[PDB]
Amino acid sequence: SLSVQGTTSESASVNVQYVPLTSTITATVVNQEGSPLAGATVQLYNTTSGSNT
Amino acid sequence: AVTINGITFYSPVPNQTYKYGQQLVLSIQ
Amino acid sequence: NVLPTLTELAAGNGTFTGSLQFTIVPNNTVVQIPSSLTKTSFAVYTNGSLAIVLNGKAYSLGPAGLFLLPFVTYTGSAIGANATAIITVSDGVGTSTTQVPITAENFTPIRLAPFQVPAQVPLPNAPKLKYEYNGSIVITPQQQVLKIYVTSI
Repeated sequence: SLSVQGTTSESASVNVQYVPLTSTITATVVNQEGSPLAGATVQLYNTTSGSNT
Repeated sequence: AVTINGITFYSPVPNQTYKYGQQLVLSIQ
Repeated sequence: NVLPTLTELAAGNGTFTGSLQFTIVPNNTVVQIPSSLTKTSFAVYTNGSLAIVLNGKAYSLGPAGLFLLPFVTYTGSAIGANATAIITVSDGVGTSTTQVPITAENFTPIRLAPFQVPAQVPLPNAPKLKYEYNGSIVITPQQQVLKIYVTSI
């Protein structure tokens, strides 16, 4: 808000914004048949925490 | 520039998005 | 030469004058002013676009807002000659969208002045958009009077 209180009580309502920061990691599986596998479980551990969180 | 409620905003004009470590500077006439 | 060149009137009079004639081009730059303070929301352009009348015609000098004076301050907001107000008025039946072009044939010289200062004498030695009233006005809940003069000459 700019409540510019000079000579004028000017009331502005300037919106601003912020986008959060999220990361997205992808993993892929292929074999010797050259066909992408479905049903494979892949587990991401965050190993920058000093354990397998 | 744009007259929102009396303040000739050169910056901010409404719905202005910011980034991590970005400096808002208040430029107003 | 369509503007003067500076010459003297008599032998060593020491005089240098010219002459500049002005106008405004009506602008169209659509500036919607968001107001959630009152239901009526109001779009006032950038207050004409000042120009110089040379050769009979307008050649722009840019935003006439910061140029010219005065302008009414709808909570600060500069509304003066050469605009359009697109109006969204409300009522118990709903709303209607009206439009009023803001002309300088709609300029309207009105001061609003205190109860204790004369209505038709303005104040140029008090600030243009402000004067501090020093008089006491007591409010009473059935007689809540905010006394002023809306001088409508």
